[PDB]
Amino acid sequence: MAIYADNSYSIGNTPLVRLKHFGHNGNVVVKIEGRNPSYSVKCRIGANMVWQAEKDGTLTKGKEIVEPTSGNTGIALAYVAAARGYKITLTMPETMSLERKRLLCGLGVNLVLTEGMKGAIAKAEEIVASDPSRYVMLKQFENPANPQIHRETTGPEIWKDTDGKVDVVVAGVGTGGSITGISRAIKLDFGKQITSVAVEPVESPVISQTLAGEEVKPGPHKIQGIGAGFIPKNLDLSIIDRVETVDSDTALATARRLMAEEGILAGISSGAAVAAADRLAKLPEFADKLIVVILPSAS
Amino acid sequence: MAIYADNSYSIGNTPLVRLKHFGHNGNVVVKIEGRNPSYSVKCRIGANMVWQAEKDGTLTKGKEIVEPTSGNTGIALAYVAAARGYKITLTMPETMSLERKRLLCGLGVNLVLTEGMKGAIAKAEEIVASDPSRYVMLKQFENPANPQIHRETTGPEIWKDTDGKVDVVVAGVGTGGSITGISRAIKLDFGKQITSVAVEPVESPVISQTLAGEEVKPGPHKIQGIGAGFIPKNLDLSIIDRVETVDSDTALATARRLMAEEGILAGISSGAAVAAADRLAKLPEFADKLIVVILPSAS
Repeated sequence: MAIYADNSYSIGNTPLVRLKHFGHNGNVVVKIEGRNPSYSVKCRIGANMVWQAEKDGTLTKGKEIVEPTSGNTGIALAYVAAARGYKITLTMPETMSLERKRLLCGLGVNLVLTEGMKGAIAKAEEIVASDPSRYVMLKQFENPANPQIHRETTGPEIWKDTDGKVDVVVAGVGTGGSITGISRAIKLDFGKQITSVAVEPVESPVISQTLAGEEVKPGPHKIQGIGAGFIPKNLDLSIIDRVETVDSDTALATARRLMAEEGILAGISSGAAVAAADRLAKLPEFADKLIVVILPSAS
Repeated sequence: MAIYADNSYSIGNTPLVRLKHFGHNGNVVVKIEGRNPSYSVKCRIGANMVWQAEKDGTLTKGKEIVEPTSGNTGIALAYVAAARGYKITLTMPETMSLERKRLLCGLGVNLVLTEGMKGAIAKAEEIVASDPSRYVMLKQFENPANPQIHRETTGPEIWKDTDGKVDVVVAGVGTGGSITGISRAIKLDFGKQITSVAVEPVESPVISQTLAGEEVKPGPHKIQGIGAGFIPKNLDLSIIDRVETVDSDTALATARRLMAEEGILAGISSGAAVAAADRLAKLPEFADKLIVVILPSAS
């Protein structure tokens, strides 16, 4: 019966856990996206972007994946390329975690060394163009199969596990696919007018500055996985009800609290997402509303 | 609806994935116990041992857990003590991973430094006896709630997800609870005469030497999580059909293969368990039999 044909098909069905030391009488529940292959939410889009390029015939036997590693998107693509027998080439800067090196190289990846993150993007492109018929780039910030997998899985899991009671969905934005696809699932396919809340670093609040017509001022920050410093094409502004900003220290402190007080290990961007939800959760406005927060990764 | 009241209740329902480059035409399927809170199988027993001591009244508000950290059992207990509001004290040797230190201390654990693993056991005991009314020791190698949680969850998940077709269950033995409880579920509660296969390091094959009446010769090895060098009280010899030995290098190489060829990240003890299953899987004897292998952890 329920035996997945490869590890890519095992993505998702991640759990909902109620928070005890956050929110107001249990109105904050978290979706633990770390209970995933490759230990992050990115497994969903790594699988679906590979899957869709197969349906497209833009990806076939003997074609080699190339992608600019967005830390976690590289691991997810790596494990999927290995699960489906594709050669893969990832590009990311000159250092990062030497654990991420050993892991990617352990996953059978061919890794490419560039000199920042806009810089790594380049050497992927000149590698793709080095031979356009051997190489496919998936482009995670604009590939519609990124939000589409969330509209098809992440959103519906939230709908089913909350029996339709979900009132607010809180999610940080890196590529924007999670909140776009979730919000699309619940508003458009299920028909409930929830409050979609994007979270971004207060140190780089380009979504807030954009929507307010203010000067867009990207800046350095420590909240890994969100705050790309621009509006991704996979972030559908038309569906964002509200934007919440969080600073790195609060985002970190919140991650520590989730561990010590809830027994939940999550990355700093989950701490940012929880801090934002807790803020909403303690407005009387949201006192009797079920808030669901995405925890995108483990650590 | 499906919202867990704390992280301890979210244990389990881990997935089955068919292996492509192991076994004979798909007869090896793996159970990814790393898709668990705390990223290992031990989450199941950390929860259930805490839960059962609560039912017992051997553990109540204000009592402080003490336990000799078996690497992964410490992390699982840590996250459960935090999820249920217990103070916890774990004992393990003088070094290990300074990441495990930061994680345990991050999980709110009070950590105790001893000078080997039989040595760490001692300072827990003299801490418990330092005040028997404040401290509870759970004793993972002999506590029946360890195999009992596998008879209640792990076994039945295997039964349901294979629609009863599971013929062989392959599992490494540290405390012995996984294979005991699984085998008890399938043989005794469901009534199928499967082949229960224990895996142990060839460098320390005390189960094989015992069952053969030979000299029991424990020895050093690198397969972390199994091979305690003795017969645990939670390992029910009466239910073991077969014992398979695996060396550290093969166990490691197999873990690498699972990553590079299957896209599955698992620890070295999962590599040992897969190597053993692959051996069985390529006996004509087992050619038309579904083999389920426990992958106990991520890394």
